[PDB]
Amino acid sequence: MEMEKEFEQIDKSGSWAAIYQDIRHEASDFPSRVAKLPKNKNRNRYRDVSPFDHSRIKLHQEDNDYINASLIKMEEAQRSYILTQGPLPNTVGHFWEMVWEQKSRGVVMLNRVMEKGSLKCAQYWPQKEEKEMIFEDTNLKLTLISEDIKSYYTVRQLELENLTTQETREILHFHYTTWPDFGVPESPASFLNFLFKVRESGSLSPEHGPVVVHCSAGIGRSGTFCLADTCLLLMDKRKDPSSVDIKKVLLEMRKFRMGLIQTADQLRFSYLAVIEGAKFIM
Ligand SMILES: Cn1c2c(c3ccccc31)C[C@@H]1C[C@H]2[C@H](O)CN1
Repeated sequence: MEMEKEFEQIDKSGSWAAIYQDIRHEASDFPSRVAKLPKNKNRNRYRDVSPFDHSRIKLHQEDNDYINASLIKMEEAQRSYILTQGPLPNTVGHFWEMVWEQKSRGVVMLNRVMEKGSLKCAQYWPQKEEKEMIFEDTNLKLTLISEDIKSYYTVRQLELENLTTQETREILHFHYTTWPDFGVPESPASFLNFLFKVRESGSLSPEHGPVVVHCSAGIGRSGTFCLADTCLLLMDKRKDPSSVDIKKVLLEMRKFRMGLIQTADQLRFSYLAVIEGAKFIM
């Protein structure tokens, strides 16, 4: 079926939970043996969210190459994304090592450091120009260059230096700051405006490594971001945009990381975002 009328048909019939459970039943199951090794317990935020072995990002280190991060490679859309958990106190150096090694231009953050009165990720970037951060375990330096605070999101320019080679690179930090502590946003308008700002920066384009996208677990809000982006790109590429099937795209993405889209409300919100976004594109 088309999307907008399939949408109204699920609303009128109140069957979002049944649609979402079907997706959960059909989703791929691949091994995640490296994630579950005892030496990696303090590298995982949640025991039930792990990268598959076949698609995990490897650190360029011979001691321990493990990080909770996955490469989502979308062949028809010609887009790739790295989805990862919010960094932990003992993985902030690994996080920036990955950004460096994978040649990423942008980092997309969809959570606040504290939500619901608890810490959802480490404070992993500097808050003042004159107070830079050094990650001694991976030999990197990170400096805040500029910050632009808007009503729904903040954009930061960061300088990442590999202290071993003295090479430097400019990284863009796109921080969506207004996702509610509970539920999903009422309107997709600010989320879509944010997606378009990331696109306009070059961070999603083939002349760079894959964008790094995270929330707390790296599957719910993060899944919504890449699902909406890929569906909108396919609607622009194909002769028949009504052939784009958001459930089929989500199942393709779940071949590369488990659990993408965590609730039926996130699934409905993803439909809403793609529907409204397709009208603005034209
Ligand atoms: C424009 N720019 C540059 C850097 C940078 C770091 C943060 C923000 C912007 C930046 C680092 C140096 C020179 C240039 C270049 O793009 C890369 N090498």
